[PDB]
Amino acid sequence: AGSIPGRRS
Amino acid sequence: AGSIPGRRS
Amino acid sequence: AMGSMERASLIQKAKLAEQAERYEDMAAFMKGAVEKGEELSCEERNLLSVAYKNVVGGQRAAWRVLSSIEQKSNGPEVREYREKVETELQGVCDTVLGLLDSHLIKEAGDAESRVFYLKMKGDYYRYLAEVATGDDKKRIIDSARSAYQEAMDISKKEMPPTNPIRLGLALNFSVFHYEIANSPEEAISLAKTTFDEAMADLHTLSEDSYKDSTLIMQLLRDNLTLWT
Amino acid sequence: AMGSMERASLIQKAKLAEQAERYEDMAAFMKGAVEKGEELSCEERNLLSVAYKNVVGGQRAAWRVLSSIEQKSNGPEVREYREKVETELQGVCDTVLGLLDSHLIKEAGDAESRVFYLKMKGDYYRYLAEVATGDDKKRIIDSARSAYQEAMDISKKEMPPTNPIRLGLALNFSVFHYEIANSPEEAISLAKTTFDEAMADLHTLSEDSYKDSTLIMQLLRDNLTLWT
Ligand SMILES: *Cc1ccc(S(=O)(=O)N2CCOc3cc(Cl)ccc32)cc1
Ligand SMILES: *Cc1ccc(S(=O)(=O)N2CCOc3cc(Cl)ccc32)cc1
Ligand SMILES: [Cl-]
Ligand SMILES: [Cl-]
Ligand SMILES: [Cl-]
Ligand SMILES: [Cl-]
Ligand SMILES: [Mg+2]
Ligand SMILES: [Mg+2]
Repeated sequence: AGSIPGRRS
Repeated sequence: AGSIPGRRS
Repeated sequence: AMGSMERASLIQKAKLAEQAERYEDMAAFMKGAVEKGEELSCEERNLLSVAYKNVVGGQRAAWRVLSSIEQKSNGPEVREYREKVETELQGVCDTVLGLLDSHLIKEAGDAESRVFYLKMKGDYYRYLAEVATGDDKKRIIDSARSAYQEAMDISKKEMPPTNPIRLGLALNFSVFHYEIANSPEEAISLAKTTFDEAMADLHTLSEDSYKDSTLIMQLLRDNLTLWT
Repeated sequence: AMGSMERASLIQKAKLAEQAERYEDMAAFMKGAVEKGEELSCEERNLLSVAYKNVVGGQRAAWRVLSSIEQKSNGPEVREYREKVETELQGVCDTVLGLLDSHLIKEAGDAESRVFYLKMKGDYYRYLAEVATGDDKKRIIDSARSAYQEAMDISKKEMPPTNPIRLGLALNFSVFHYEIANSPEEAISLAKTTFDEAMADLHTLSEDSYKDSTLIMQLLRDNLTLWT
């Protein structure tokens, strides 16, 4: 599914 | 303001 | 650089690059196609324009971000990096202008192709004018003006007032007048007269032509609302 | 390539490049900063990760578009262009892995830095695994696994269950299990246990730490909802 984004947004 | 886009979308 | 790839393969790959949102690749494939030396079809002209408009559009947006930071700031890093982005942008504009001059414009005899290319020429000089400050800035502005004017003269003689290329040209030349030439009244006048003359010709159009013409008319109207 | 620019100027320009959405530039500035040979601070590690995650993220999205077209198709152009994008993607992953191996990981002694870099190592081997098909594909998968596992072992010994790096690591390792290793049950188990152990530690946190931990917990929950 989704991995961590590079920034909190 | 706005110029023409490259595609109709 | 693309000299060993078939023209048809370059066109095919430009279409794939657009689907993949790889616009730098797209532009490189289309530069290779133009450099084969043959004229471009309608569809191929649109691929060329889409590719470079997207590349330079991203550079322009980045330059505007950096220019804003630099103006608020006023070490060397912000100016240096804005200069780097600016030089890259100028390089892409020079590349497009070079394709138009060698030899797309001179081989374009039909009104539709010649207007398309002269509209592009106006646009890329306009993008150069957005970042210009030196001894040549007036000359860059005049180069954009001259290209747009020649395109306008041909379009008014050879195309109906609803033709989408004629409409997009007028739209962009009106943006030139407002944003570059410090001529907001000329910009408003051009947009209004273009809109009204197109409106009066919509009755001649099929459903699909109507959709294209009205799409650009709405852009003219959006600018008029912003400017008035 | 950036060898003549000061470390501090490279960091400053990486921050500007992010603001301008120029992620390739960002990555080049951060590669130059790493190559100065000094360890990276927390903020600098995040700049490095943001830059390369965005560059490779765009390559991955383009590869997926092209791979879909190629699979539907099954001339050489779609495969050739997918291969071109794939090679570029592999090159960027190799570059990141090379920075981690020379010498970010070996100099990282604090748990937070070492886990951060091993999580990155797992991620870039995972991106290589997404496009791998040859004799080394099992080995690429195992390299990702090994990096994530070492990061997990350190994180469980040295960090609280709400630590955002520990949480993001578990999130990404769970994606590895589901999407790469064909281990959906391991993926679900890891995500569930991570979520529950973080939930039970939220009471210890300040408002700002709570916001970070709950943000990642929601990503774990979003995956669990998709997978169950
Ligand atoms: C892999 C990783 C996990 C957390 C962080 S962070 O806590 O420093 N932070 C900044 C980077 O982007 C984030 C996204 C989210 Cl959803 C939560 C926290 C962060 C950095 C790297
Ligand atoms: C400059 C220009 C004007 C119109 C066209 S088009 O009619 O071929 N067409 C395709 C390209 O993108 C468009 C956008 C809009 Cl809003 C309307 C029509 C088009 C091409 C170039
Ligand atoms: Cl620079
Ligand atoms: Cl001709
Ligand atoms: Cl190719
Ligand atoms: Cl150390
Ligand atoms: Mg041939
Ligand atoms: Mg120094």
